[PDB]
Amino acid sequence: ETKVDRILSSQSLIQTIKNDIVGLKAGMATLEGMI
Amino acid sequence: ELLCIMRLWGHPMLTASQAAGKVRESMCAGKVLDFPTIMKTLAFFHTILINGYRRKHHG
Repeated sequence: ETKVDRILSSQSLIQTIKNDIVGLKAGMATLEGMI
Repeated sequence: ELLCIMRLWGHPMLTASQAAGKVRESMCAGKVLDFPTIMKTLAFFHTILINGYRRKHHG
């Protein structure tokens, strides 16, 4: 259970990754929009 | 009809300098291009080509 706890704590580091990647996509569209 | 005859006064005489000067006015004037617009029209060139080749090829 302690090790499962460690896995759970990182699984939401994934949620931040998901957000950062979404931010990167909006940015990349900005680059394409602005020449 | 009056148009098509309104052109009736002889083709004017030329001078090298003026023609060269105008086509120079078409020389470097600015690398102002809109990448989104050129990319969109690129995509449409692509879809036109693909649709056409599929049409006649019929495969």
